[PDB]
Amino acid sequence: LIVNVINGPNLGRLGRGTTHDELVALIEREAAELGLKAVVRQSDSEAQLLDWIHQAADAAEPVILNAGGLTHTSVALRDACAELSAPLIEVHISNVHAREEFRRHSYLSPIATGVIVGLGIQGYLLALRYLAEH
Amino acid sequence: LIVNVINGPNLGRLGRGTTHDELVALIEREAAELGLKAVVRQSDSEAQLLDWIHQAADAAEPVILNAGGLTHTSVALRDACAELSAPLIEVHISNVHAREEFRRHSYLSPIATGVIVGLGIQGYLLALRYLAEH
Amino acid sequence: LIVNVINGPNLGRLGRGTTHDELVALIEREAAELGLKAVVRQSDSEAQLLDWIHQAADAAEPVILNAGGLTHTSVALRDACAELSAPLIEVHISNVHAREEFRRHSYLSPIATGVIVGLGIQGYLLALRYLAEH
Amino acid sequence: LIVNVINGPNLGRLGRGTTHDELVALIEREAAELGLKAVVRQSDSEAQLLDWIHQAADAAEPVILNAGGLTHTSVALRDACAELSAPLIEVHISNVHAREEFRRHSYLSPIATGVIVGLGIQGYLLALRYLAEH
Amino acid sequence: LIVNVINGPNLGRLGRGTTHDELVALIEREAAELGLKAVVRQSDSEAQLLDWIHQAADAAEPVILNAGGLTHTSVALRDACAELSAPLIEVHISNVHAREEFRRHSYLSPIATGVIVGLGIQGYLLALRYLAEH
Amino acid sequence: LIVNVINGPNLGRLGRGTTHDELVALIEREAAELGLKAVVRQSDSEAQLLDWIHQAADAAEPVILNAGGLTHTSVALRDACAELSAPLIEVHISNVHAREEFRRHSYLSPIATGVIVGLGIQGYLLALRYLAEH
Amino acid sequence: LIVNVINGPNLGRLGRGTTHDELVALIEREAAELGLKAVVRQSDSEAQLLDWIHQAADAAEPVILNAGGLTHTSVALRDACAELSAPLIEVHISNVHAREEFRRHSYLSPIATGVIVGLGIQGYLLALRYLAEH
Amino acid sequence: LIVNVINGPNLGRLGRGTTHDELVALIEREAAELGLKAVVRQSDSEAQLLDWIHQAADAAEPVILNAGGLTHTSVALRDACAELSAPLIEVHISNVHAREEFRRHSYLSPIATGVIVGLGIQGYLLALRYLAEH
Amino acid sequence: LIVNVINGPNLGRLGRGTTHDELVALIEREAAELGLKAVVRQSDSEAQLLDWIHQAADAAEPVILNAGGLTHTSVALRDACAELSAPLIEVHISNVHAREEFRRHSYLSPIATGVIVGLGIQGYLLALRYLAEH
Amino acid sequence: LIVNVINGPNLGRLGRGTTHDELVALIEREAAELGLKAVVRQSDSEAQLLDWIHQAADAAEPVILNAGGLTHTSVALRDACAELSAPLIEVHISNVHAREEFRRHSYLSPIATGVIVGLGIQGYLLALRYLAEH
Amino acid sequence: LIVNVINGPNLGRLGRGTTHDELVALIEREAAELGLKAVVRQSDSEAQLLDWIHQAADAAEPVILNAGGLTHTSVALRDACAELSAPLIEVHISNVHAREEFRRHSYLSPIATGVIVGLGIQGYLLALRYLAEH
Amino acid sequence: LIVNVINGPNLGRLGRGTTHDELVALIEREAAELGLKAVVRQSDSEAQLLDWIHQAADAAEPVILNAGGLTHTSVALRDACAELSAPLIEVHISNVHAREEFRRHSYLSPIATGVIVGLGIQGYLLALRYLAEH
Ligand SMILES: CC1(C)C(=O)[C@@H](O)[C@H](O)C[C@]1(O)C(=O)O
Ligand SMILES: CC1(C)C(=O)[C@@H](O)[C@H](O)C[C@]1(O)C(=O)O
Ligand SMILES: CC1(C)C(=O)[C@@H](O)[C@H](O)C[C@]1(O)C(=O)O
Ligand SMILES: CC1(C)C(=O)[C@@H](O)[C@H](O)C[C@]1(O)C(=O)O
Ligand SMILES: CC1(C)C(=O)[C@@H](O)[C@H](O)C[C@]1(O)C(=O)O
Ligand SMILES: CC1(C)C(=O)[C@@H](O)[C@H](O)C[C@]1(O)C(=O)O
Ligand SMILES: CC1(C)C(=O)[C@@H](O)[C@H](O)C[C@]1(O)C(=O)O
Ligand SMILES: CC1(C)C(=O)[C@@H](O)[C@H](O)C[C@]1(O)C(=O)O
Ligand SMILES: CC1(C)C(=O)[C@@H](O)[C@H](O)C[C@]1(O)C(=O)O
Ligand SMILES: CC1(C)C(=O)[C@@H](O)[C@H](O)C[C@]1(O)C(=O)O
Ligand SMILES: CC1(C)C(=O)[C@@H](O)[C@H](O)C[C@]1(O)C(=O)O
Ligand SMILES: CC1(C)C(=O)[C@@H](O)[C@H](O)C[C@]1(O)C(=O)O
Ligand code: NA
Ligand code: NA
Ligand code: NA
Ligand code: NA
Ligand code: NA
Ligand code: NA
Ligand code: NA
Ligand code: NA
Ligand code: NA
Ligand code: NA
Ligand code: NA
Ligand code: NA
Ligand code: NA
Ligand code: NA
Ligand code: NA
Ligand code: NA
Ligand code: NA
Ligand code: NA
Ligand code: NA
Ligand code: NA
Ligand code: NA
Ligand code: NA
Ligand code: NA
Ligand code: NA
Ligand code: NA
Ligand code: NA
Ligand code: NA
Ligand code: NA
Ligand code: NA
Ligand code: NA
Ligand code: NA
Ligand code: NA
Ligand code: NA
Ligand code: NA
Ligand code: NA
Ligand code: NA
Repeated sequence: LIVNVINGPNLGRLGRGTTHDELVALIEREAAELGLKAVVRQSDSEAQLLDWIHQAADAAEPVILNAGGLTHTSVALRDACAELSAPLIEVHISNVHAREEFRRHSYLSPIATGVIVGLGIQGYLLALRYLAEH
Repeated sequence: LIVNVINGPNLGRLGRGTTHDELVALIEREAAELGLKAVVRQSDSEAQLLDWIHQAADAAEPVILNAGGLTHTSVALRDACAELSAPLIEVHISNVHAREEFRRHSYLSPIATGVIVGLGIQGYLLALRYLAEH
Repeated sequence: LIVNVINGPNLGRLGRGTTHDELVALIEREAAELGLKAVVRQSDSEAQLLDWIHQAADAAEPVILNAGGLTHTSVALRDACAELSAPLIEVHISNVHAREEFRRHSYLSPIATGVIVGLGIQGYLLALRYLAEH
Repeated sequence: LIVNVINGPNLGRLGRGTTHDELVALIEREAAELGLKAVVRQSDSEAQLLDWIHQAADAAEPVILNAGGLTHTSVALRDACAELSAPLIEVHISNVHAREEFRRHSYLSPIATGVIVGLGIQGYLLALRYLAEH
Repeated sequence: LIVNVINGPNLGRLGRGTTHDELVALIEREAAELGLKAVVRQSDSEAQLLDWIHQAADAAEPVILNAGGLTHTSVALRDACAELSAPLIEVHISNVHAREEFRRHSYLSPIATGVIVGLGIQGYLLALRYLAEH
Repeated sequence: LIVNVINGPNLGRLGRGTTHDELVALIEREAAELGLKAVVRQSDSEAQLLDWIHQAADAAEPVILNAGGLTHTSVALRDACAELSAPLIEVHISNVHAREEFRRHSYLSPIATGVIVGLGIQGYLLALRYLAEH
Repeated sequence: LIVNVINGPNLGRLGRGTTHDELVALIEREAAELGLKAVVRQSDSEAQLLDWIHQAADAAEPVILNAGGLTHTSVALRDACAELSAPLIEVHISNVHAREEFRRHSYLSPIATGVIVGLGIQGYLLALRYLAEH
Repeated sequence: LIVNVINGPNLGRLGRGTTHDELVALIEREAAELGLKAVVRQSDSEAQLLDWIHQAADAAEPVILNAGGLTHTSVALRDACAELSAPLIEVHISNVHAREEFRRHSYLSPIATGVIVGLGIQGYLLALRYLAEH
Repeated sequence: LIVNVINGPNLGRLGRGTTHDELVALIEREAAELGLKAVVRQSDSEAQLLDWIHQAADAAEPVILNAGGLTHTSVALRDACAELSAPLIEVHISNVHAREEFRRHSYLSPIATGVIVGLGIQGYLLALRYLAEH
Repeated sequence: LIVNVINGPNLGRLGRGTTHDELVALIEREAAELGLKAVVRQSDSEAQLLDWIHQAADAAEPVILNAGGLTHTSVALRDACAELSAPLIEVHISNVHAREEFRRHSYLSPIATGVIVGLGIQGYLLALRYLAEH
Repeated sequence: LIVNVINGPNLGRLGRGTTHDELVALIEREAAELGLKAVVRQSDSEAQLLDWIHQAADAAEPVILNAGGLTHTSVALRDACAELSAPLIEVHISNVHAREEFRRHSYLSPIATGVIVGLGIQGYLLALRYLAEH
Repeated sequence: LIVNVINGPNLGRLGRGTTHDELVALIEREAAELGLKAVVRQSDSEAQLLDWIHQAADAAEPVILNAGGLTHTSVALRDACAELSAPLIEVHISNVHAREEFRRHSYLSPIATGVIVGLGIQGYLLALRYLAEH
């Protein structure tokens, strides 16, 4: 039923095409179509992201996570995500493999159920659809 | 309209859960639902895979590619895929980031539109859905 | 007399065996037995940890620090800890050397007085005992 | 006209020679002499630094940035700084090349207009003078 | 009841502060206070160290081990230590992380229960106290 | 009073914008304004550069050095520069961190007082101003 | 009873001492002496090797494999070999450790039961003898 | 007299400027002018390339080889080429040193007589001319 | 006629399945069957192993060597083994390639005639059989 | 019309077979046959080589360059060569890929039109022929 | 007056040219000529070498040390040698830089006064002469 | 009879203890005592050093070479030195192994007869004595 979509640093700057408010609206609409409720949250603060992941761990709710630059750098976020019992889908809007070498390593991928990159904002919608069939 | 799904070495051994024939049937059914025609092919021969990629290049048809172990090893396959003008979506059934370090490098990812890993056979269906909306 | 025990990200999630509140109680009891006063604080926010380290620097108070994942990643925390004049003991509950390779590097160890790993929550109590004899 | 000077973690601890309040006063005085207005801000919180960089991006204002330890570690800060359209000058008080090897890599340098290191607090004043002539 | 304390090469040269004979006396006194019997042995010969570890394996006795330079170099010692069923605590007098890079790798740490470094000879006494509570 | 500005290989090719003769004129004008005398010299010969550095060592005169490609390659030049007692400021016109990886290492930076990169020819003028206040 | 001996690229060129036909005859003779039936096959085509490995997986038959240069390069072959339930013995005629560094890594060794190198064609016969006693 | 020109994977796709059929015609014309007979063959199959190299080894005929992506990846092809007694000239149309780092390593170069890169299809003609004078 | 079997550190601990005394008995029985005399020796002391290798060098006798952890670490043992004129077969009971990365390098393999790993104690018997046919 | 052939350090020592004077004569003869004028120069001085490259840049003349050991070491020479507008062909007499690993990296190759190695002094003549057809 | 010459593993095998007994005689003769007394000792046992180094530390006597393979591998020997107050000269008979890469690193060189390699047994005599003038 | 002593960049700056003129005098005196003639030359120019090495190659005269920083950087100097038929002794005044890591690699050591480091100016005199006995 409930799916958490958690966006990390700089994702509030989307579109400055699709803005973060637009993304929320798109996700909510898709979720309803699939019979799910999407809770979409964004923060530039690692501590706030950690708190949202802790809550999803306690509730056994799935998480779709685009951690922004913290993907590549945060062991703390990995440690929190490792506690999740429900699925964790990592999403990147851009194809990180076509950019700098440092973007090709993720602390999150090894502990995620799966990873979608380079499909733009549709990545989020495809992750929802995976969770609805699972 | 037409989407090519190309599976590389050892993918004929799926299920020995879901068999390769079953996967073909699942993909075909999903494609029809989306208004697409899926052409699904599998080979253990790099040369045969190259030929199928060349044909998709000449026809300007999108490709969903699970190259199996060649993902990690074949520059020749990368070179062929670089010629494609329509989208290229790389799919892995397993989460390659939760396995050996060598599986975490792909010669294909940098030249793909995007990459889906770890979502099992649903990865193929989600890639179809991306192409139908694009 | 006064010893600061500072716990970083995810340490509030201990026990979800020993909870963080239990750990506080254990530390306080041991401190009193040794003739010390323990001030035990936890935060998921790097900025908050930095502030507590700055205060210990200004007061010339010893610090027992379990920085969680920031151990492996934060130069900022190292820089703050380098200002401490009293002893700094790094503690990890788990044996970081029996886990992923990335956990085997610490930005803090080179600037600490010493390091205790893998002795569970007793590590904290043993660090207190070192400080009481020093 | 307006230049933002942004100082990151631990820079509030300057002088505990020149204190952070003194640095602000020095910068403001130099700015006025050059016909500029300097807005000088410091934070130990990455999220707060990100917000200030976002604002400078939206206003098309130049930034002089001493990110402290985040220089070496934060992809998130790089990503925010990449959005700036006006110049970005990276400043370090110390000569990072005469210290530990890890300080010799910066996530910011590749995206900065230029970089001044090792000239102490005069680095800030020299960066102002560059911006006044540009 | 019985704890073996095993010191490797060059540890007989302690104090030429605290000498190796003094260390033995300190350990024995602490052990008695904790209700334990400490058997403290030192050798510069890897073969002799191996024999003492084999005996502790056969007797299921805990070991506190400061292997000196062999920490960094001996796979043979690791292999012997891997046979121990009771706890193994690695101790270094100095903080190996504040010295040459080569001292920051240990063949023993991954197979130890835990590791104490940089607390001087008190490290041995703290390891005894861990074993008495375990 | 006297400051030496030493330019290495290929710097005579500046402008083929600002030519090397123009740069000399700009530097001389700025120096006079600051109450300094600038001696500006350029050579493509490492031996000649070494001789000029030796002379500045013997006279205890400050040096502003843009060694061109020798920055990245010459231990001999580092060794000569290490003898200087007065300040040494390394200047690069381009932002070397936005170019090939090999340009991001300098044999000179560790032994320089400070380093200015990416501010174009103004880097030289800013280095003069540092020396006038020091 | 049945053992498959599979030789990869360039092994048909043996002796141009012992030729590949001679090797087949030697293996067959040894197999009969041990009460086994040896099926010896060679191909320069990875796809053909994969097919033979798939068949041995389906039949639960042991495999003695000299993959030639594919040893060092093929993840696809590793993936096929990982499916085998009966033993897999890797054989090299030459001592790969006395040659180029690249020959000292094998994608197959980690998944093999064991590995024999440098014993010439007797390696094959010794592998047969292992399988007869197992 | 006879020279073999062997082209590997994707070289049949030349011109989709100069097509592979055109290249054959150009080579044949140049060969005749030099008093040579050129046998030009292309395949996307490693096994087929191996067979052609084996035949050139048996006939003691020179080889001009553009192995395409296999240059960078195939130990099997190196092993076959090592058997050649007549000269082996490696040719690349593109300048592999101006592309991705992975293209700057060749398994073939160490065993070739020489290597021509970046001179386009004229590289083949220049290799013929070398063989005619040798 | 005479073959030396030399076992290094920790091999006396075999079976605490097959014990070291049992292994000796098995080897002796196999040797007699092959018309050989096996001299089997074990030591945890590198110096003692060196002496036995020196004696085999002086007598021009073949050696089957399982150096235990010294395989991975001892240049001294390599240097002694390099003096042997008769064959040297390296044996490991376990498949070192399926364990830690550090076990995948041997100082001995490059100087050995050949290497058998992962075939358990039968490895020793197979090495004897090689020497009997050679 | 005019082609510069520039030889770097130690190339004056050719033949102490073909001497440097002989090479000049061979090149001049070939050039005339092709309708070109070859200007062949050699120096052991990097500064002198730089000057000759600067002149070829100013005249928009092609360069055939064998930089000797500077190939592997000089960023200054790369920087000068990057200014050339006409083609730059790098030539090595020896096959650098069959020698020490350090010879397999060139600072020049990425900025050259193409590279010929291992064809002896004919490499120079083949480079002339490329330039005559281009 | 007294100089210790300490030879490590395998040095007793010299000449099986100059034997170890001959070397002793040569050293003793040279020492007497210089007014010194040479005590020359050899062992294959690290523990024995450590003891001899400890004694030289306690007596403040200079040491000429050829540690054989332990040069490259023993931190324990480095640690003992670091205690010496009188000079320490490292000697190798062979030129270790012309052999395998692993021989080009020494744990001893950084703590030695100096190092002589590749001058054969004369290296020992030259080291004596250094000590006589110092 | 004749020995060349060649000093590279910055060696003319010795003593600004022993000056370069003093070193020449010391060497000449020692040479005469040994029945040799020493020709001692110094230059900061690589080209000049190359010329002196070429002359020693042509005359078959031994060389004692302290190349200064070029030791670590010049392939050209290595190439010239490789031509020498008489002995080549590399000398460093300082112990390069006790300094920066980059000083621990020499392009010259592999091609030298031997190497003396860290014995100060006596290194030169000891090298002369080696050549007199050889
Ligand atoms: C571009 C984004 C949002 C980002 O912040 C980067 O640091 C990251 O490498 C990729 C990213 O998460 C994305 O493409 O979604
Ligand atoms: C398991 C598959 C099919 C494979 O062949 C592996 O080599 C590859 O690393 C991952 C893979 O492509 C997949 O999970 O789809
Ligand atoms: C498990 C803890 C708390 C942690 O957060 C990890 O990131 C770290 O590697 C180890 C750790 O600090 C610990 O074991 O105390
Ligand atoms: C010393 C400062 C402020 C810092 O925090 C360090 O992490 C950084 O490497 C250098 C630094 O930014 C500086 O010198 O300004
Ligand atoms: C200093 C000691 C004893 C030692 O022998 C070193 O090799 C090791 O790195 C650290 C050490 O074990 C210690 O500090 O106890
Ligand atoms: C471009 C310059 C002058 C140069 O020669 C390069 O080798 C160097 O990497 C940067 C440089 O010194 C500069 O930008 O001033
Ligand atoms: C020599 C062989 C057959 C081979 O093809 C090489 O690529 C490989 O490194 C070793 C090899 O498999 C062998 O020695 O059997
Ligand atoms: C472009 C070609 C043909 C190729 O297939 C690449 O994999 C290779 O790196 C270079 C290449 O062989 C060539 O430029 O001829
Ligand atoms: C397990 C043995 C005996 C050993 O001591 C390890 O150090 C080595 O990596 C492998 C080993 O020699 C063996 O498996 O025979
Ligand atoms: C042998 C030559 C001339 C040379 O000086 C080497 O440093 C270089 O690696 C190769 C070389 O340029 C050549 O083969 O032409
Ligand atoms: C050859 C010697 C004696 C040795 O034992 C090697 O391990 C070492 O690399 C060099 C050596 O010490 C020597 O040449 O004196
Ligand atoms: C100090 C010297 C002269 C030098 O120039 C350095 O570059 C080199 O690393 C060591 C040196 O050659 C020496 O100590 O003789
Ligand atoms: Na929720
Ligand atoms: Na990871
Ligand atoms: Na999209
Ligand atoms: Na199709
Ligand atoms: Na890639
Ligand atoms: Na699925
Ligand atoms: Na407090
Ligand atoms: Na560190
Ligand atoms: Na505990
Ligand atoms: Na502002
Ligand atoms: Na970067
Ligand atoms: Na300042
Ligand atoms: Na005991
Ligand atoms: Na380890
Ligand atoms: Na202590
Ligand atoms: Na001057
Ligand atoms: Na450096
Ligand atoms: Na400028
Ligand atoms: Na079969
Ligand atoms: Na592997
Ligand atoms: Na054989
Ligand atoms: Na043919
Ligand atoms: Na190679
Ligand atoms: Na062309
Ligand atoms: Na014997
Ligand atoms: Na080796
Ligand atoms: Na067995
Ligand atoms: Na010209
Ligand atoms: Na390059
Ligand atoms: Na030639
Ligand atoms: Na003595
Ligand atoms: Na070292
Ligand atoms: Na000698
Ligand atoms: Na001379
Ligand atoms: Na070298
Ligand atoms: Na001296």
